[PDB]
Amino acid sequence: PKNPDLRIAQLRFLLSLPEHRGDAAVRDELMAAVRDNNMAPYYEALCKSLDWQIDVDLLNKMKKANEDELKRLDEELEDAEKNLGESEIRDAMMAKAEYLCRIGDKEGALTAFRKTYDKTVALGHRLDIVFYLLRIGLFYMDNDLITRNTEKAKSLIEEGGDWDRRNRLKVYQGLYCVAIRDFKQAAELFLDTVSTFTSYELMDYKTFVTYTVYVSMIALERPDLREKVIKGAEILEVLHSLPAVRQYLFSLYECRYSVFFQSLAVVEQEMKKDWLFAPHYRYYVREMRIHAYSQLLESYRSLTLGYMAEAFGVGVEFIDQELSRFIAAGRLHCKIDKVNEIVETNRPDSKNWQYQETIKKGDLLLNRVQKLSRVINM
Amino acid sequence: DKKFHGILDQGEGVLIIFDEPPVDKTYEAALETIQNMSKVVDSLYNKAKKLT
Amino acid sequence: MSEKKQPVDEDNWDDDNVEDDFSNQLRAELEKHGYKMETS
Amino acid sequence: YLASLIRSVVALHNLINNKIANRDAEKKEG
Amino acid sequence: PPGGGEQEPPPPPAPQDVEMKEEAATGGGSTGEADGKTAAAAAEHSQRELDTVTLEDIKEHVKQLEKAVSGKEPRFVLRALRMLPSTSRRLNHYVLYKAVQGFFTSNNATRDFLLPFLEEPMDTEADLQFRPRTGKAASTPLLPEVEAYLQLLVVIFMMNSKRYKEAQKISDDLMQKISTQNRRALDLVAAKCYYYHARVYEFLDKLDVVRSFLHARLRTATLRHDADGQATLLNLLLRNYLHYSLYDQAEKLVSKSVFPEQANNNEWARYLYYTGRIKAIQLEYSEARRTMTNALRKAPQHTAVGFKQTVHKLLIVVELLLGEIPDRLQFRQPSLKRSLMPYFLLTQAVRTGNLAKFNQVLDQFGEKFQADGTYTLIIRLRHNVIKTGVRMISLSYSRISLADIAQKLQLDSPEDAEFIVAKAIRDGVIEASINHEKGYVQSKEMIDIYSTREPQLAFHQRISFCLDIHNMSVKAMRFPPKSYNKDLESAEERREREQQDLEFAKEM
Amino acid sequence: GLRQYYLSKIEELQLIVNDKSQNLRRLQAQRNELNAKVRLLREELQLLQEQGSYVGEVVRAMDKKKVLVKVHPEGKFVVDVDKN
Amino acid sequence: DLYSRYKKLQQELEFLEVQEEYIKDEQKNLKK
Repeated sequence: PKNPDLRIAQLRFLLSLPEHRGDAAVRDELMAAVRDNNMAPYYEALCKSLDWQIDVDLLNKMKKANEDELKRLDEELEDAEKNLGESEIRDAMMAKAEYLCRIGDKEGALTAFRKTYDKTVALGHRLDIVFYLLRIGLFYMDNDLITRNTEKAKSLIEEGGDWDRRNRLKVYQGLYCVAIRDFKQAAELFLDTVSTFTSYELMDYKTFVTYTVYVSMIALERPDLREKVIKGAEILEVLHSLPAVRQYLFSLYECRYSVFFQSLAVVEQEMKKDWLFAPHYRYYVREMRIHAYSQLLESYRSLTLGYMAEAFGVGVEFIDQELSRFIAAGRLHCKIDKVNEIVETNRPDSKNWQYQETIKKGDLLLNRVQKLSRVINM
Repeated sequence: DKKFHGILDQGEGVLIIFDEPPVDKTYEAALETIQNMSKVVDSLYNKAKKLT
Repeated sequence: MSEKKQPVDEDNWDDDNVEDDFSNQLRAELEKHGYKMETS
Repeated sequence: YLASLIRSVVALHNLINNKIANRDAEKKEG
Repeated sequence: PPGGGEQEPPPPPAPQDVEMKEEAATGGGSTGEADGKTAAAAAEHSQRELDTVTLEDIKEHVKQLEKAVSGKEPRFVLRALRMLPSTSRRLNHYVLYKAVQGFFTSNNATRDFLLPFLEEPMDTEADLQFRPRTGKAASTPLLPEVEAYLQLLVVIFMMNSKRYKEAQKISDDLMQKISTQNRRALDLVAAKCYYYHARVYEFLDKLDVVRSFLHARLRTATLRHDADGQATLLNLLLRNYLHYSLYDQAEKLVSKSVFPEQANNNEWARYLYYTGRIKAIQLEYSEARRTMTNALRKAPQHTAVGFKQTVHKLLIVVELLLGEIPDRLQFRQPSLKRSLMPYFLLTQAVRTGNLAKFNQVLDQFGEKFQADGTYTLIIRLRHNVIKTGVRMISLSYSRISLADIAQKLQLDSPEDAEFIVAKAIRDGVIEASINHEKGYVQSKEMIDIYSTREPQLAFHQRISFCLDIHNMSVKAMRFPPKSYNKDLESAEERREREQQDLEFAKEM
Repeated sequence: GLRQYYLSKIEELQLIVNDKSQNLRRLQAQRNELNAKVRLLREELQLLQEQGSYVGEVVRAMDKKKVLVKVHPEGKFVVDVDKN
Repeated sequence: DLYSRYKKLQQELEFLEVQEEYIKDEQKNLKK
């Protein structure tokens, strides 16, 4: 069973990427390993983590427990053939698959699951098999497995309502979308605060609310941030118990740019060490900052950079450098004059921006189609 | 709040009002059609390369 | 088949060069802490 | 521009179909 | 005895058994089909022989002690092929020799019996009519002494054998230059022999005489025919000139056979790489991009390691010379990350307008760049850094003092800043103007590019491309169909039945 | 000395003929396909004026190539079977 | 003899050209 296992992965990461963080999780992760008679995590964990030179006794005893359980399950299979119910051998191997998946490695679990997928004639059991496969894919980050299982589940759930399974699949799909750099679909799929969050396997509700507010700050704009995330009764009730996130949202919405930076720094520190946000934790930040810059200049026309010093954050040189490096990137359409320190605004037409994207997508597709054309015909 | 598009000038306290043309609806359909064509070209690999 | 050419010798979210341009040390400390020290 | 792109894609598909369907005809003669 | 009584003899018999169907059976099949009735361009044995040579490069690695594989050369030399019963008797004698080697010890041609392999073509009642077969057997015997050269100053024997093979090739070019069957079956063999001789010379000899011989052979060719022989020789000559520091461009710009239009996607990559290198070293950058992209994209897709390293490195260097290269290593390989990390630092310094980082990386990796043979093409780049800095600071600002320009470009002198800005303005890099009396620079802002003509051209190019590709596809349409003479409409004898039924209906 | 002259003249002509022999076959194949299509169309026009054939249910067979069938808008018919 | 080879080569070249020409005409007329 993979209901408690997800947390283990986090601890693993907390020892790999964080250089100095190697003292706290090292004991409770090993406690979780010594419980359940684990053997999967430390074929390579001992290699990557500390040597743990005094380990052979535990290894041998855990192995012997593994063969004991496997032999008992096989003898249950053998007893089950002679007097079968729904081919009770197949229910027995379904029961063995969870243990093999929890203790053993991936290939044995996958083979057992693909063997037992051919027994069930009920749709719910097939959906449960698919959910185990998806959870394993999330645990070990297998892109093809995740994609194939997601499309198979979406095809299979069409028969029969099963709206609970639909909500669970939506949460899983949102987690996968936010795992990659796709925040639009992640914030779109995270509208299940009111349509139930019974998927307590992956996480608790409070983390779900924090994730959904974090992605809603990226994906959507003011006329919707004022309609869905600031007016929601349930999200506001939950947020009332989290002063930091409420402050971080109200600071941006109420246009208190001075206090915004402290919350932004704290949040990015939090998500740097956090799972499934680390590999691009910088990119998120590089939006919010520039986003705030684009949320102030659009009202005035000739605001001086002196005002921004006390209104946005101290340091005229810092603001000058940031503004210059963001102008050079082609976004944040404005202009700055340094002889008199004056910022001017402009309004480019929405046809130039809607043209380079077409040309670049065309270039990429042409390269791909030429490669395809000359792969064939030697 | 995008219910009124113009601009404000603080030097003389002057509200400038201007209009903008509606967004062209021809391009975005072409963009997502290009994306669909990219998906089709991607799918052609499994049909072609699997025996060559 | 082949020649071996003897006589000579998404996986990452999205690929853009802006991500690797960064040489500073985290906005929290290098910038916000560095200029938020009360120099003013 | 778009129409030319679509025509090129269709031509590649037709070439693939013909080559695959015709390469499986020489071995039937033995 | 126990150690080698089951594993050592097996290594001899397994390699001998593999060479039985690798060269003996393959040789017989080529003799009966490729060297028998006729052999076309897509000969079933020519590609087979090339693949066999490539495999044999990693099939036999030891010196073949106790004639494990060395006696295969003595076995293939003991072939007559004079008559069908005579050929059968020669094969039987070779089988008897193999049986003796299984029982007794054959000649251990392991760095000790390469000399006695010269009179074999004149012995064993061999049939010299199959000139391509003799040439292939000589190239393969040369490869056995050229597979690793045995080092320890043993390249002299390989060079002597190569000289004998080259004399045989000159005789073949002399014997029926019209090629009744002299060159029509040995042209690929002649190209391979020339390549092997060039490789041996580059290994342990001098290329001046090889260059003269290659030029003479190419001059002898290109008159009787101008295909399959005017490319490998030209590539070898270009490589020989590339080893030195000659002009290397006068010969390439006069030959009309650089585009033979039939290269099997093999010599085209080398020709394009050489042309791109010459063009980049010849103060020309616009033309070489297409050629070098074609070179990189024509390379073998699987296991080409050392080759795409240098060409892709040169491609990114010259693209930096032009000034835009974000994507280079989206196909990372286990032997690709190590060899491309230093140039990463270069482009990271190049993209920014600063020049101190340029020196900071150059004074560090100058020796490494020299070891890679690109230092002369890497020092002429600071101008591009200044250009990109000026362009960026023109895009960012609109009215800026020149002292700040000098400070943010750290040119160490404000007086040269005005000269640099003027020079940039004159060639059309920017559209700004500077006031000498005041000091600041007033950028000129003019934006409305959709009303400009240029998008039309930017679409014309791709439209023409997409119109060409379709035509090419339809040009490669009907090649696979063949022998479709079957044409039956409805039946053979049904017409009589229909006519009888019509007559019966009319009568009634 | 004239023999080398003659052979050098012969070789290139032989190469040119060998080159052209392929385009000839391509053109012939295309022409054959189009002509077959046209003739098939005309014959298909011709052969559309023949009677249709009924559909029926068979109840049981007999000896020496005889079966019993029953088509709904009529009685039961005992008939024979074609040679195929 | 070698003269016959020469004359045969010229005959084959010319005759193949004529065939190619009228096959092009055939292909043009068939669609019409």
